[PDB]
Amino acid sequence: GRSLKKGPFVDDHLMKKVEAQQGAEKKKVIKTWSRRSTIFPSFVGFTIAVYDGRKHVPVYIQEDMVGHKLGEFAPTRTYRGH
Amino acid sequence: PRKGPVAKRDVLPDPIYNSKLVTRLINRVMVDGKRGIAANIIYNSFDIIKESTGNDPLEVFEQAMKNVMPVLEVKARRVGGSNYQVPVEVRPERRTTLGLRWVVNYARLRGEHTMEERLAKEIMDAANNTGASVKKREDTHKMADANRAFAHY
Amino acid sequence: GQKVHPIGMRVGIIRDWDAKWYAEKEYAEFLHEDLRIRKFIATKLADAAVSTIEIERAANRVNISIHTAKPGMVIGKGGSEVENLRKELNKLTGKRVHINIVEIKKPDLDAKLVGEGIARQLENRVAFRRAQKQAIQRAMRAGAKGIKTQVSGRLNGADIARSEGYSEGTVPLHTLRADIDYAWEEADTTYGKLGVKVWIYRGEI
Amino acid sequence: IRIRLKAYEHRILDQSADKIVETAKRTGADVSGPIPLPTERSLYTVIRATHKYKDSREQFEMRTHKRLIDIVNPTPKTVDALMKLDLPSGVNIEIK
Amino acid sequence: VQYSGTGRRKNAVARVRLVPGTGKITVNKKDVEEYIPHADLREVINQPFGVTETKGAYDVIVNVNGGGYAGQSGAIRHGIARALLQVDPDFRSALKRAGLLTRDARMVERKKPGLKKARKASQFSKR
Amino acid sequence: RIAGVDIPRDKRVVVSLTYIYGIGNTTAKKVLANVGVSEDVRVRDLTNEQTDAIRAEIDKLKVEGDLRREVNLNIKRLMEIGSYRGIRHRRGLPTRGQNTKNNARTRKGPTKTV
Amino acid sequence: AKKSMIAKNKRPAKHSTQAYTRCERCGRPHSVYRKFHLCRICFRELAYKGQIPGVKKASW
RNA sequence: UAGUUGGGCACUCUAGCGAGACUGCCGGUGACAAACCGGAGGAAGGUGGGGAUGACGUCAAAUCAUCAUGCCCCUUAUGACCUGGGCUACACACGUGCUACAAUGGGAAGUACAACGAGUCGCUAGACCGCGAGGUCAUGCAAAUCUCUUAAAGCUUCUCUCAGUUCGGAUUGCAGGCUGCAACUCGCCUGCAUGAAGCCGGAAUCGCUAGUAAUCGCGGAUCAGCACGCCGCGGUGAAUACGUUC
Ligand SMILES: [K+]
Ligand SMILES: [K+]
Ligand SMILES: [K+]
Ligand SMILES: [K+]
Ligand SMILES: [K+]
Ligand SMILES: [K+]
Ligand SMILES: [K+]
Ligand SMILES: [K+]
Ligand SMILES: [K+]
Ligand SMILES: [K+]
Ligand SMILES: [K+]
Ligand SMILES: [Mg+2]
Ligand SMILES: [Mg+2]
Ligand SMILES: [Mg+2]
Ligand SMILES: [Mg+2]
Ligand SMILES: [Mg+2]
Ligand SMILES: [Mg+2]
Ligand SMILES: [Mg+2]
Ligand SMILES: [Mg+2]
Ligand SMILES: [Mg+2]
Ligand SMILES: [Mg+2]
Ligand SMILES: [Mg+2]
Ligand SMILES: [Mg+2]
Ligand SMILES: [Zn+2]
Repeated sequence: GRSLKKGPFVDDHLMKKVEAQQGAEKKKVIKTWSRRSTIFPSFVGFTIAVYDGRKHVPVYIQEDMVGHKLGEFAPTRTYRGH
Repeated sequence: PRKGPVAKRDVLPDPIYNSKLVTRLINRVMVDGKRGIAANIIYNSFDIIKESTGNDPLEVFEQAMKNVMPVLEVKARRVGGSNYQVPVEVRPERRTTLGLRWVVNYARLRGEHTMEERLAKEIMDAANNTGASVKKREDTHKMADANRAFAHY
Repeated sequence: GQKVHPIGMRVGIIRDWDAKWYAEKEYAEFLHEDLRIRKFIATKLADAAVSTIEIERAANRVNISIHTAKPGMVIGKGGSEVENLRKELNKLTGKRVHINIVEIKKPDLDAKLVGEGIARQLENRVAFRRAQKQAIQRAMRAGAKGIKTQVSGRLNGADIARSEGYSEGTVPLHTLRADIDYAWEEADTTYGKLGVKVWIYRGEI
Repeated sequence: IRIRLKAYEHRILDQSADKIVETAKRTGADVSGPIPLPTERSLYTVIRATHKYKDSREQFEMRTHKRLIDIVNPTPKTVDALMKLDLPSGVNIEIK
Repeated sequence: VQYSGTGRRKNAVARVRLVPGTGKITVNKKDVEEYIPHADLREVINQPFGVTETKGAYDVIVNVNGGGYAGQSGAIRHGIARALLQVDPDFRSALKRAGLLTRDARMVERKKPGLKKARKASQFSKR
Repeated sequence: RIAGVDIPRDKRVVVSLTYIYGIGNTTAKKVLANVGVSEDVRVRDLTNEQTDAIRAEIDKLKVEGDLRREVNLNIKRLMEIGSYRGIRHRRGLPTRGQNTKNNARTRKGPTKTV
Repeated sequence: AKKSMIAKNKRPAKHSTQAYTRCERCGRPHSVYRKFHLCRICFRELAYKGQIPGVKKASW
């Protein structure tokens, strides 16, 4: 996977936005196109609207979700069945 | 082919038994050009034959070939709207080929764990005039005799 | 069935490369520089009867041999035209360019020149049969051991395209030692492209 | 001194190699060679058609013929003579 | 004094040298039995002596490289026949009738484009 | 026997250990190396003391219902958080990126010709 | 969109991996030989014309 | 210690020039021809093997998406820029392959033999670290000089004993190595763990006549990274051809 020396990855703009909202009593939805961003404890407790190709699907972060990419929690394509 | 009979490539004699027939046996048992494994299996089987029977394995193998090699085969002929078999004497080249083919195939089908053991058992049975290979020769002769009414073709 | 390009078939057997230079790290750069040079020269000297451009490279220099059946027109008065061409080529390439003009004796035996002539006539709405016939006449009189020509497209603006060709003498395309020149040209007409292919079999090698 | 010659056509390569040997020997320097080196060959396979038709291919090859020349006890004149002797543009020459 | 020879088979090339002796064969500084662990191949190498009736008369030193063991065995056999020619021209007739002088030219046929091997073609489905 | 699973008797000790869940061939070699017991002996030929030493190593290891609970917890964690992988597990489709247009029979199950 | 794509390819890439090769003669993106910076089609065409030094039809 | 060093190119090899193979010579048949059969010699004999080479044409076959192009169409949009997504979907059907179902085998140790090609910020020695993928230091080479690269089948031992297994290697969990700005959609690889179907395959159907089939590896183009595909290379290496009814 992602090599250890490299650290995590998180788009700087997304990381900056979450850090700005850190000092907040109540969190506001963060609209992002950054599928690549990795989830952080700072991300915990927020609602992030991740772009899924055509619209920003909201996702509530939690300590269970940490350690994964945001895009994985926003399915791209819909398949109801046949 | 259409042009006519083609040259038959030759075979050198076996290194230790000095027989072309043993070389042909190695060729038949060989797979994927693994001639080393093939030759080792043949020699192990011959050793087993000499052990379990005091006779020379080469003589035993020749006896098995005599017992298994057919004489009359059946070739299918389509006559108008009816297709049926026709008896045909086997030229000696195809005789040895069929003998080796039957021996190797039925040996591979035997139940013994190792191929050389299977081959040795099959060879000894064929020499004693019994086993699957001898049964195949009997069935071939039986089919030829049954369709013997068509020998004029 | 399809046929190998007559020149490409003999390149390295009896035909030699037009790009007569060697390079390892600069191979791609030199090749693209040659392509741009050839394209620019064709555009610039289109009216001049230019056939072959042989490019050689010696350090920063570039030696360009241009074959033409109108050497005087290409050279200009007192070499004015060739000198202006050298300046333009120096600008385009970024390095010194020596230009050498060559006289195409017997222009009728050049595949590209014959094809260009036929294409010009077709653009002028000459009968394709007559154009090819006179081309073959001139080539044979020049002394070609054989010639072959083909024009394909919407002949006379016909709705259904077809190909009509002519030949005289011998054009043994399968003979490798045979010295056969080949060229393909396009005539743009009111109804689109017409392809003019010419084979000229000269004395074999 | 060591001279490596490379070319796409062995005929012109041999011509240039003979010229180098002739000028050196005339100058009096000792020459060993020419020594043929294993010609490099590269192969390029391209689909003959411009669309689909994968099975029909065509193969082109680029060959680099190479010659080696060794000059021993080179006289002072030989260096300038070899540098003045000009090969065709189709031959690549390397010194030492 | 030594009698030289060159043998070739597939990509294998063998420089053979006969010297009068007991029939010992060494290949690339190792004994024949070590180098060729196949009895059939060793017999193949010794074929020239059998036809020329020179069993044990000459020992062989072979510097061989290229190809595999079977190809190198054929090259050793070819070089031995050539070295025997040098030893005595009269062996030429016997060696020729044995075919040992003939250079086996069966080489690996080149792969063809559009075919998975020299002649094997891709599995074909009509529809 | 060792971890509650009756490993084969006549088989060699390394292979009989592999029959335990959560233990592969490499792990079996490592534990036998720690215990000092030769890998060739059959488990029937193993002495009581060697068996007890093997038991201590395995207990130190994590296997059987413990490992099964752990892996099920991980898979359940994915499914509950609603990851893409969780939905893959829920719908019985390849989770590691394979293409589902063909193949995928291992996850999907037997083919339904409909 | 050939001209726009060619211009975009000519411009410096935003990231290293984004850089990709086109046939500088026709702009074809697929099957571009680094040695010649040409697509297979243009390479075959120019090789036939004999304007690629050294290259010639292979056969053995 | 090593073809190392000296020394020599003799051999091999490399690559220019040549020789050779032409029914040329001999016997027989043949319409005194063409030619055919056999023999000698020779490395090669009747086109020696293979490649390139693809007639006039055929299927309004394929390609307006390589390129070019008449005509028609759009022109603040069918043109242009950006991020993200899709081309990777998945109840199903088909084609082409890879791996298997095992003992002519799996596994452990030791030992032997290639060829074609690629290499500059690229091929990387050697050493050290790491179980491994790889990482660090660092060496030679723009190369018949160094490297990728001690090839795998093979051969010799030891073990496994016919078991859905020590066959099988899917799927899955975990923990990691790389490339890249970035590996979730969606890369490859490694270790641990798990261990799926599969016991040789219905009707039917495919390739191949010899260094071929089969089988074993190796290199290459594309390429930051990524092939069971393609192109090429060599290793080992068979069975069969009675005959032209179908
Ligand atoms: K997929
Ligand atoms: K499929
Ligand atoms: K490209
Ligand atoms: K020579
Ligand atoms: K177009
Ligand atoms: K158009
Ligand atoms: K289909
Ligand atoms: K495949
Ligand atoms: K074994
Ligand atoms: K990915
Ligand atoms: K690669
Ligand atoms: Mg294909
Ligand atoms: Mg092969
Ligand atoms: Mg286990
Ligand atoms: Mg994938
Ligand atoms: Mg790219
Ligand atoms: Mg021909
Ligand atoms: Mg169509
Ligand atoms: Mg258009
Ligand atoms: Mg985009
Ligand atoms: Mg696709
Ligand atoms: Mg079984
Ligand atoms: Mg054939
Ligand atoms: Zn192009």
